[PDB]
Amino acid sequence: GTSKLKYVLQDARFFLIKSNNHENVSLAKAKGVWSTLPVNEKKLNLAFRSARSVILIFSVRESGKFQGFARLSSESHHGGSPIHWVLPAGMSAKMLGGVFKIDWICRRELPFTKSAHLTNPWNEHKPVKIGRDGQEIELECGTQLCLLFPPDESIDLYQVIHKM
Repeated sequence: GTSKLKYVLQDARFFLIKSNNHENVSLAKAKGVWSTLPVNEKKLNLAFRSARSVILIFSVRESGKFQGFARLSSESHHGGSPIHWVLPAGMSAKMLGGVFKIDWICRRELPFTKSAHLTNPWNEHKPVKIGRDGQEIELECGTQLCLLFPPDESIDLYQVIHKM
């Protein structure tokens, strides 16, 4: 069903994540972590304290798809085991030093062709697929986008709900 999913998304904030490569999204799905550049890291940390749920919606550049979405379960932290991110050109490991823990809500993909009817008021009403890494997605557009994903029957949102 979708009722627990809607409860998790109630009054959530949504952020678009643009990964330059598939490897890092696969690592994130296996390990339940994400790292981003400092400008977005600060924004996510602020958002985490402000809303019952902060949702990251992942898209790998050039893939034409979203690869899933996840909920922040922590603010960023430094000093753990260095995550073996594949680093884009010009990006240093220190730039991804802050690690967020995430709980995946859906690990299925969604093609951009299926979200063409959704525009983001916080990015000039451009289709929600369009946006820089870290672009915030307005509540209604983000909720509807998440509800477009195929159900991920492997995930039990009961544990997620208890962290809210």
